[PDB]
Amino acid sequence: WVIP
Amino acid sequence: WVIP
Amino acid sequence: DSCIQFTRHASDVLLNLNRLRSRDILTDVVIVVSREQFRAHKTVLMACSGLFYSIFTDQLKCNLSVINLDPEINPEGFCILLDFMYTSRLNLREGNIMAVMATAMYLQMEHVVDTCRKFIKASE
Amino acid sequence: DSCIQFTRHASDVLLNLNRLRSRDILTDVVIVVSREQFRAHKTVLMACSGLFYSIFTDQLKCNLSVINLDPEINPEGFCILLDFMYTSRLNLREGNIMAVMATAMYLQMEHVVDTCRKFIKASE
Ligand SMILES: O=C1Cc2cc(Nc3ncncc3Cl)ccc2N1
Ligand SMILES: O=C1Cc2cc(Nc3ncncc3Cl)ccc2N1
Ligand SMILES: [Cl-]
Ligand SMILES: [Cl-]
Repeated sequence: WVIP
Repeated sequence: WVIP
Repeated sequence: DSCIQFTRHASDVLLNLNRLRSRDILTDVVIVVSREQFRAHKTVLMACSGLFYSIFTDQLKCNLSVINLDPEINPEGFCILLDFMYTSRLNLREGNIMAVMATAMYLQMEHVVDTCRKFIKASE
Repeated sequence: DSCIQFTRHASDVLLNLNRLRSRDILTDVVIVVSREQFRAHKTVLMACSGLFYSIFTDQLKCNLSVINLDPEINPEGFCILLDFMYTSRLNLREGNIMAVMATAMYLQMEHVVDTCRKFIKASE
């Protein structure tokens, strides 16, 4: 999971 | 396009 | 093999599937949640959820145009997860994390359940 | 928004769509090419091809279960492109590049047409  |  | 690969292909496909959802094009099922209705594509739901995969591979249920979820399922939690299915983006907030995790456990969306567990553990 | 994003989501969705294709699950159309038949999902074809997008948004053609391609279309070129649609992998070879590019131009798959043009230009 990432900060888009 | 890339070499997978 | 000796294939070449287009890096952005999978993302562009999902973006186009979401555009079809937005315009209600070729949607083939309604998901009913506590009298809130969500139109979607069976194949995308199956591709994202172990529950929908099991439902639409069933010889009788594969032909249903309406699926009613368990009354304990929260419509907002479902909506957030449906958006995630079609975009890879999860709108996870302090105010919705419990409903989102409960919905992801029911829908069998393991990666979502994993990030919810981690975000909850960080706040304890 | 304040969404989080699961990097591998789009790829996992496409992988699952290809598994459904392999097992002939929820395929809803046959594409006929020079008496060679290919089963697929209308939504995936639309997501990948300007031609299929135009065909299945047509109020009459959206309801067809069989689509016949122009007789000039090569079945191997189509097969390679159908595989690309469902995997992001293009099996481009000296022996098939002309048929693949001609098929991609007809199907309106701009990124494929682009890499074929470049691979052809490198060999001249
Ligand atoms: O967490 C998850 C997400 C998910 C998706 C599916 N889908 C499929 N699996 C295998 N072949 C085809 C499909 Cl469509 C099954 C289980 C789970 N569990
Ligand atoms: O090269 C290409 C690939 C491609 C895909 C599509 N598909 C869609 N476009 C917009 N909204 C939904 C969909 Cl399904 C249309 C044109 C082209 N041209
Ligand atoms: Cl997931
Ligand atoms: Cl393309």
